Amino acid sequence: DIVNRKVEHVEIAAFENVDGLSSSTFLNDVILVHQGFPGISFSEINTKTKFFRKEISVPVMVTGMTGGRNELGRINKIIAEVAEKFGIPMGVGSQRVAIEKAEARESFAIVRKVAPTIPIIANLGMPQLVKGYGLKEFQDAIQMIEADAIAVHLNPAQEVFQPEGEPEYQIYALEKLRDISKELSVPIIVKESGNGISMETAKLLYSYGIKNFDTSGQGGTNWIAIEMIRDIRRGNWKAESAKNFLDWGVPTAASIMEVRYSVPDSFLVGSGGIRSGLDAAKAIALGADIAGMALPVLKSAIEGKESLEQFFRKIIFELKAAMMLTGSKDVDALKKTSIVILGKLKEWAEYRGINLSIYEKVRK
Amino acid sequence: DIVNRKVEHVEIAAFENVDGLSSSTFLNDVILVHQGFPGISFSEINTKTKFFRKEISVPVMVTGMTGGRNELGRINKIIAEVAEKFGIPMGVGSQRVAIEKAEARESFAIVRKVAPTIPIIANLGMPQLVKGYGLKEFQDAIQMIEADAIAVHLNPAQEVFQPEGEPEYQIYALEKLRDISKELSVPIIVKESGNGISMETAKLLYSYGIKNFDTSGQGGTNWIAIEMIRDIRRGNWKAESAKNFLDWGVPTAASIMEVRYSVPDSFLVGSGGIRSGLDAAKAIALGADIAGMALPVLKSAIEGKESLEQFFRKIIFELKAAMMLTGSKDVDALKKTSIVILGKLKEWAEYRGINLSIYEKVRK
Amino acid sequence: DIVNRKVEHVEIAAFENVDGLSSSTFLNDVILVHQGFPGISFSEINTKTKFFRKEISVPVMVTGMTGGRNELGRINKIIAEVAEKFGIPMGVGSQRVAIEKAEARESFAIVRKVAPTIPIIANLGMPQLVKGYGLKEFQDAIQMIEADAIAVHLNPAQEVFQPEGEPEYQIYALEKLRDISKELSVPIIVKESGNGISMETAKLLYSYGIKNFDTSGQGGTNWIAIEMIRDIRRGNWKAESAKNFLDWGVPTAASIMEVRYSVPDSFLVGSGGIRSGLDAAKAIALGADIAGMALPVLKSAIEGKESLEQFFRKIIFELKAAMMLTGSKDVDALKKTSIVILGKLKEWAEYRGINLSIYEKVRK
Amino acid sequence: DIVNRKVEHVEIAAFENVDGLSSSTFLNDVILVHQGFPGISFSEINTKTKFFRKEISVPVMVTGMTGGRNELGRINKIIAEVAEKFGIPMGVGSQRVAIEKAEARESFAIVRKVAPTIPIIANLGMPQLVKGYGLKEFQDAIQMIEADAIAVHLNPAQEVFQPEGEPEYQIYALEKLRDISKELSVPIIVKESGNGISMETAKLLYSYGIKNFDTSGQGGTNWIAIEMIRDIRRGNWKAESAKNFLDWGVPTAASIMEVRYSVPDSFLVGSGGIRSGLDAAKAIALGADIAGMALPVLKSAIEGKESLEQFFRKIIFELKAAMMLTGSKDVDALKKTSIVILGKLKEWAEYRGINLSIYEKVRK
Ligand SMILES: Cc1cc2c(cc1C)N(C[C@H](O)[C@H](O)[C@H](O)COP(=O)(O)O)c1[nH]c(=O)[nH]c(=O)c1N2
Ligand SMILES: Cc1cc2c(cc1C)N(C[C@H](O)[C@H](O)[C@H](O)COP(=O)(O)O)c1[nH]c(=O)[nH]c(=O)c1N2
Ligand SMILES: Cc1cc2c(cc1C)N(C[C@H](O)[C@H](O)[C@H](O)COP(=O)(O)O)c1[nH]c(=O)[nH]c(=O)c1N2
Ligand SMILES: Cc1cc2c(cc1C)N(C[C@H](O)[C@H](O)[C@H](O)COP(=O)(O)O)c1[nH]c(=O)[nH]c(=O)c1N2
Ligand code: DMA
Ligand code: DMA
Ligand code: DMA
Ligand code: DMA
Ligand SMILES: [Mg+2]
Ligand SMILES: [Mg+2]
Ligand SMILES: [Mg+2]
Ligand SMILES: [Mg+2]
Repeated sequence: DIVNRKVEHVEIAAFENVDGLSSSTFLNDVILVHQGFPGISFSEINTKTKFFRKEISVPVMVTGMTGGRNELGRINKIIAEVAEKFGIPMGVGSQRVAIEKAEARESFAIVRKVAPTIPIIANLGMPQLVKGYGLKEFQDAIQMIEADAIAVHLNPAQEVFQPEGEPEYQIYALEKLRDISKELSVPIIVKESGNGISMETAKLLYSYGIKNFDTSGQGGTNWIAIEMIRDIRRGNWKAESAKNFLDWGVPTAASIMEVRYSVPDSFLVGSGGIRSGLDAAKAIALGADIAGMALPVLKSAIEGKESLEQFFRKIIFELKAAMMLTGSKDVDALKKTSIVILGKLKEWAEYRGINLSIYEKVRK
Repeated sequence: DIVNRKVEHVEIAAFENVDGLSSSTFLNDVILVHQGFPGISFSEINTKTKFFRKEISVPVMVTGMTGGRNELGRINKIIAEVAEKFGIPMGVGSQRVAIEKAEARESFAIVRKVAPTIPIIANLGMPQLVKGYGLKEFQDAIQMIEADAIAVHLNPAQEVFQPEGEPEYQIYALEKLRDISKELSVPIIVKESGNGISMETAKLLYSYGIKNFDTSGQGGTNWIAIEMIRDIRRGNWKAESAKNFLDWGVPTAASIMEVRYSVPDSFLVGSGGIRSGLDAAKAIALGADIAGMALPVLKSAIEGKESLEQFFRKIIFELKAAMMLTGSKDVDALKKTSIVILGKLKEWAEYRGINLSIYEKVRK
Repeated sequence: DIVNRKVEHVEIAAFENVDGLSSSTFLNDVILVHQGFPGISFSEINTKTKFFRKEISVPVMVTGMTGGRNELGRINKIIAEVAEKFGIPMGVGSQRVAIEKAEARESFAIVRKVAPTIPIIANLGMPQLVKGYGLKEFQDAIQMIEADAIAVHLNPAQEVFQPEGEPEYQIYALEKLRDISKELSVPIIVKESGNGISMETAKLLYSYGIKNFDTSGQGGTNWIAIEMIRDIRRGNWKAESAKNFLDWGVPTAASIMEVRYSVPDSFLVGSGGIRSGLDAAKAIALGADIAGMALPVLKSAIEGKESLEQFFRKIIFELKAAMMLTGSKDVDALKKTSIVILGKLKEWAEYRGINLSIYEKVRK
Repeated sequence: DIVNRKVEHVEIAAFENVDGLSSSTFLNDVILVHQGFPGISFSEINTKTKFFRKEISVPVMVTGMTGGRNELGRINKIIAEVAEKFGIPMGVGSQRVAIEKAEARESFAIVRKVAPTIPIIANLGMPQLVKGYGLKEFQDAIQMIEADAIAVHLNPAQEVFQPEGEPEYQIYALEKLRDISKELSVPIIVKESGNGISMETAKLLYSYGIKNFDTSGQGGTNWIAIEMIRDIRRGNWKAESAKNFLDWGVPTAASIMEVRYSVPDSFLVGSGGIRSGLDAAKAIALGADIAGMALPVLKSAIEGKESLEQFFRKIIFELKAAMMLTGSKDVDALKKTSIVILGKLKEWAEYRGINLSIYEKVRK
């Protein structure tokens, strides 16, 4: 029955209108400065970068989405085999459903069978830490796919509007997560799920030892929309309230700025509405180490292996065109390339006390 | 005949297009910062707060609207009994009509019969203070409903365009109000009626002893539109002039800032176009002690008791979602939560000498 | 034939779409701060003010438009008799046509027959000063209507696009104007004609003794558009060029700021797209001494005396509404009332070095 | 092969929708301040200016476009003979095609036969410098048309999306350019091609001795769009990627500021979406020495000699109208005339560290 949410989630995400619904990444307020003399040739552009103890071919990852039933595993299988082929890391979807039901397990393990070398990232929700999950459940999530890291997701907005949601985010959870991390052999990433990570939340997680963040800002998949749709579907009164919250959250671009600023040494995934290699380039230039994507990977995967391969080919070409046209021979140069910040993003940073001088120095 | 006006007011506000007509709250310029780790659980959120010497369940009030005839009293009955059920304060409409006609009295008194515990707020207009009302009339308004406070409304814009209107706001009235307040056993609130309270107005009222304010800013019920409609209806020439004034006034959000800034210890109702618990959260976060609402309460009340009950359930849920998602365990924490101010509201504050640093400290 | 262009000007201005065509006054960036406690009564509001040596009932004037043929004089007759009834000053149209043709004279003189007490303002164009006009022609313009002042118009944008235009604006014209002003027994006002007065132009005129200005900024009657239509009509190639210039000039609001700032002691008419008594209030609050209007007066005058009477009644009502609602018992108080400046006007002032503190003090 | 590309470029530029496609010059953020007293007469305005060792009649040039086949030469012939008649300089299109194929030569030489006195500017692409071209090729391009200068184009964005493009911009190319310039008897201009010159690029070029720049900013011909169209036509996958890059580049107005700022003594052509004499005047007032145009000259030339004569007549009239209306007797006075800069261009300059005070002094 958690298993039908799982398919309903994928079905609404894949086929309903929830991508950027009434929301914004603020990435239109970021401009990469064009260099008419790049100083490089396209063919010498190098996109390799570090992902924990592995090297990856591109600074992009697929973030966690699904798992829990065999048709969901077939999607994970297509994503994982193509991610392997391209040398990109892949997070799986929440593994709760496979801690609760042994028959859900293969729909996650298939990822590692088909992708033996790339970084694979486990996944469990914060609310499960408040309800009993502890070290052993983390280790089971991890071994089930021989993960190189585990992502713990924050989705309080989703849970608030979810018909059968669990909006429990007591501080005790962080004490538990900090303890669990002492004992785990792989790092923890804390990621949002469409509503973004602010500086208050990043400093707080940081105070409990978390150094790896995934912004998942607003502007991309709108989980408040997804749950609004599930509410409409059951005639649940919450739907009209969800609609008032459609634009709730920290935009992706602002979240990247807030996390890089407030935790200058964090390992940062910039995600939530990254739809092109140009978006990916902007995310990294603003301050992320890697760009994350979920929804468009799902939509291509459902179309098939070849559609997904073409999708990555296009993302990668678009990333390298942005590096070419900013004179960035490598990911490190991209992180330092010249930008312009305009509009609401600029007003957001100013109000929030993001001194642009210190900002430029910190993103580099 | 003032009784026909009372009827025509309700009918135009309920059924014509005057909610936010050519006007704006500026609340879209206020963003509540999302906290992906709230640090609390939904179920522990506490919405109680003080309203003078009483405790109320939710920091929201229904502000004054109607009374004067038995159908108007049936509306007041429904609002009051639901307000009583939910532990929320209720203002009644202008009681002038019941000072002038004894047969109008029961349409107000019904409120206290059906709501014996909640704060009830009496109502008289400023222009009646310059025309002979004094202490006794205030006391009669109060005792008629065993009121816990009396609201004196400012409606000069309305009066100017009213067919019918009395635009008399001589300073003598304030002298009289200050004198009356010496003798009254309950507090006075001064409220606008759709065009908002500016800093010069709030400082002037304060200089005469007024400490309780209700912004009633523009962007909600447009009273200049309502009178425009009454002018059209009678082929009165003033209609075309009212139309040029549709966007006149201080936007709610700016008014909240101006009042809180210029009278930092004021008790503040933030109202005028509050249409969701999210709007209510923003109002409180910006500087108000409570959020006030009138028009959407009227619309639900007209549909009936159950519709009105559902409306409050939804407002309260939305308020709590916004507290949850900012990590606000209680009203006091919401007042201090992180915000961003952008766009025209930012420009309005800057031009008016609202130093944002000092604003932050003052709102807390 | 000059007589024909005068006919054609009125016809295009009255009947074609040239009011505010692709242009803006920037008055939407000026907000008058609402005072919910005005401290006054509508009936005590005083709108009297000084116009040179006379008193006028309202701080509004009708600016120069027409004259030159008998049907044009019938329009001047109607405007003048209504202006007399209301105690408002009236400028006449360029009197060149009546210096050149004695039969054109009565169409100006009728103004003074019918309006024996109000200020009447004569009119000649700056280009004529470089083409032979001097003292005697000014004195002839003045005595023809026993004028209390003479306006000299600037219209270089119009003359550039006019099929038979004279774009001659040699500095010698100012030397001549300065000399003439020594000898004249009435004051000179220099007025633009839909393209506005900048600070450089105001300071230059001031250096030659000019102390009285009429901004005639962009956003109201678009004279470039008028000449563009005349060019289309004659298949003149210039029409396409005029179209690129439709939005050329200083917006009225900016021009009022520029002139009041750069010449703090000037006598200032704020005009160019004043369409309501609210616009008129904003213009005075921004820095003008009086609001000027031309096109809407022509349109009403063409419809008849009673239409024109109704029009002034509405402007006056709207002006007094705005004074009531800002707590302005008189014109002097309106000049000092609180405002907000936002948007492009704000950015215009900042780029042009208009320090807002010193601005606030100067407008007063 | 390349001859076919040359024909398809002209056809797509002339007849498809690529002029300003999803892009912007930012010239709408530049306002020339109107001067109601210009202090000059239209007939005394002088538009002459220097272009290296020649005098040209108007501060406008036609920038390089075509050549390579006899129908392309017939367009070159028409533009050249009209340019000659008007005293305006003309660049030819890339001469690569005529270095590779001797039959393409006459389509360039024709320009000098028909325009013996005006400056003619040769053209080669920067990629060819890394691919074997050097002094001799430059000298051939120059003698082929007895050029007064040679433009070297930057088009890395075009090359990236061009189906058969060569994105090779190694620093060695600049080393070679600098060496060539020692030996050449005419100056070098470095020009972009629709995507604009940033300060980092201008400083880098300057460091290798280049002092002559042509902004060719985004907002006019969109070469990324043109190549997108060629990719669509060939079902080449890159088209979808080009589409994501449609708004890539430095807007013309921003590029003019960046170059004039970071290289104050540069000789500077402002181009990329100059469509009227008004645009031309803005470009010069902002900091360019001359305004450049390509696409609208092509579309006129294709209609014929008389159409192109009419086009120039219009551009020059518009330019002079803008001088007239700013009080600019000559090109030098235009470069110093008062402007306002607003909106995104203002935010762009602030973010990029362009101090407006120092900007003003340098643009003069
Ligand atoms: C269908 C599907 C389902 C999930 C997701 C999304 C998608 C589309 N996402 C959130 C996802 O990883 C990502 O953070 C957000 O979707 C923002 O990225 P995009 O805008 O989708 O690129 C998500 N995140 C998570 O941490 N655990 C989960 O199980 C899921 N589930
Ligand atoms: C039908 C009706 C009639 C009244 C009002 C409202 C409406 C809708 N309001 C104004 C109300 O108290 C509130 O200040 C404004 O309407 C702004 O709130 P809303 O935007 O309507 O939530 C009101 N104000 C008051 O002080 N005395 C009054 O009698 C009236 N009457
Ligand atoms: C039909 C007509 C004819 C003229 C004008 C206007 C109109 C509408 N105006 C310009 C006028 O006085 C005013 O400066 C502008 O029209 C801007 O004000 P409005 O936007 O029209 O209110 C004008 N100005 C002036 O100095 N002498 C002239 O003779 C003319 N004639
Ligand atoms: C048909 C065509 C062909 C060419 C171009 C343009 C056009 C439209 N342009 C670029 C051009 O010179 C100019 O920099 C840009 O087109 C921007 O100016 P416009 O917006 O077209 O005025 C160009 N530039 C150049 O240096 N060498 C050339 O071969 C070409 N070819
Ligand atoms: C976007 C995201 C985190 C989806 C998981 O939602 P959920 O609450 O259904 O996950 P779980 O299965 O962990 O409860
Ligand atoms: C919004 C508002 C204050 C309505 C009451 O106006 P009114 O002038 O009809 O009230 P009263 O009956 O007190 O004159
Ligand atoms: C708007 C305005 C000033 C019109 C008079 O133009 P004009 O050039 O025809 O006047 P004159 O008859 O004085 O040339
Ligand atoms: C806009 C511009 C510079 C066009 C020349 O393009 P190209 O790559 O076809 O030129 P070349 O013939 O020099 O390769
Ligand atoms: Mg969950
Ligand atoms: Mg009243
Ligand atoms: Mg004239
Ligand atoms: Mg090339």
